[PDB]
Amino acid sequence: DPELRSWRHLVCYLCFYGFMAQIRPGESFITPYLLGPDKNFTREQVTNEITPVLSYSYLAVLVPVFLLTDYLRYTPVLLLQGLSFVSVWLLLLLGHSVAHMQLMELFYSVTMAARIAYSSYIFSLVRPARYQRVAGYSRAAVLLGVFTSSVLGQLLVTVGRVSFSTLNYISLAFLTFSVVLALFLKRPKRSLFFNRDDSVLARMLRELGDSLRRPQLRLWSLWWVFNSAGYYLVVYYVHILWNEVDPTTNSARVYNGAADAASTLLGAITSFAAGFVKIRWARWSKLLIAGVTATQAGLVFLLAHTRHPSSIWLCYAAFVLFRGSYQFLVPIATFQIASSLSKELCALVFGVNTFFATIVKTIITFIVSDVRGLGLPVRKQFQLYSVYFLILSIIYFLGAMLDGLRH
Ligand SMILES: Nc1nc(=O)c2c(CCc3ccc(C(=O)N[C@@H](CCC(=O)O)C(=O)O)cc3)c[nH]c2[nH]1
Repeated sequence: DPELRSWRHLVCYLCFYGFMAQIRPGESFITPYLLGPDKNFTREQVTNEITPVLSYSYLAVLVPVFLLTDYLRYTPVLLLQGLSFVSVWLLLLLGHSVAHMQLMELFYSVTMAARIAYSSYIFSLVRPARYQRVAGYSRAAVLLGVFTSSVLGQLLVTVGRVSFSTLNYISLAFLTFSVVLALFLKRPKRSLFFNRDDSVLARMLRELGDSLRRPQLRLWSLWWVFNSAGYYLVVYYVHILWNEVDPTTNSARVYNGAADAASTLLGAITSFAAGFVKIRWARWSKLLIAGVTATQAGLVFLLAHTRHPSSIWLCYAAFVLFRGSYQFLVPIATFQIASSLSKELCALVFGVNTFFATIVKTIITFIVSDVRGLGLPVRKQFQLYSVYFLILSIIYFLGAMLDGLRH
């Protein structure tokens, strides 16, 4: 039996690791570094040979990491999320070929599949009577981490006047510190699926069938499969589009970290404002999806049809508002799906709704974005993502009227 750690020395260390694991100052400046004068990649080599591997590998490492999170009891996947971080920035700084960058998207996809390895780690580390206070602190330390990583990434690049290569060495110093902090995390002794002391498969699938016939779980899983697949396709490719609108030689004029800190801050407000409307706007739920996906159709169209370099600040605001539109509906989706679900069925449905959204993200990425598919440039393929949300916002508006006229 291992010694119980001090309680105030654990929540302070869960919040300090969860803050320091999000410090990647050169993360918003990966694409202006790859497309810059430091890396020798063509604009069509990044958007068609490199960036679709971020979607392919995330389909390949999604299942494995989702199962190894519960099998290894959530600590070596927090180390694998930090060591694949080091392997991304070791390939940013030392990789030169296109295959070295497709390997970098293989290691970045491990860090995206192991993003739930920290929210589900505190779920199994902390007793349920004490969980909602630590999960409130650690979600505030993660959100403070991804905010100030983009602020420190911006102040070093704009105010500090450091290069993108020096910023990736500052990021590699913060990332080897996050591997050291992940070593001293307290590994749990019982997980949710594979390391409990006991079937679970029988309890879930008997409850999954009865909870699949709810018209709030099906509606917000259909949102999670399709509206979140189009969201990350805009998120992966908007920095390639900002390198087309404002191709500035100076790194201090980039402001990619100022737009990924504003969309973190605006995404925090819309996630806070969604806690007040997740239970009461459940009636007008298809109209809330169609009202936001129509806004997400206009902002991608506004991104796809700005070509003047002085209107790059409109392209930053059309993405901060784009992220804030999606982060408004995620706490509403998280509640309407997981309302009457078991905690083992929350991790199964959200693990499947992420997996089905990654299949849709892989199918579009291969057809629209890959050089083996259509090979479209970032500006033309942002016009197909604009009519992707418009087709989605038509279906949820027709679904709000084909079921709004029944009474
Ligand atoms: N060439 C190239 N360009 C890139 O942009 C890139 C990246 C970043 C891709 C990436 C960025 C954010 C999220 C994501 O899921 N974002 C989260 C959190 C972000 C935050 O909090 O700031 C979200 O849900 O918004 C998912 C994926 C890795 N390798 C790359 N290679």
